[PDB]
Amino acid sequence: QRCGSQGGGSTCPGLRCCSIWGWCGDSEPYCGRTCENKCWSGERSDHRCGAAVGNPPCGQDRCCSVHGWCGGGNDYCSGGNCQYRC
Repeated sequence: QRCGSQGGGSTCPGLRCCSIWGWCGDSEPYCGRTCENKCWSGERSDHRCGAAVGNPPCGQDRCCSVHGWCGGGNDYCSGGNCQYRC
């Protein structure tokens, strides 16, 4: 859906990346070089995520677990184990 500067200012459902064209998605054109907000380059240096730290993004192929950390794999990215960017 629409987001960011071109899209009306919304944040994406599931905290996905917003591209510079104002659309949400989860691959390179949204999250990498042409990303506007909630980008892969925006993961905290402490790897924390979730509402206590303001729902920051996780990096490439990393998801935010229900425990509150970004990581790769089933532990972080699978159904029940993952809160956002799954």
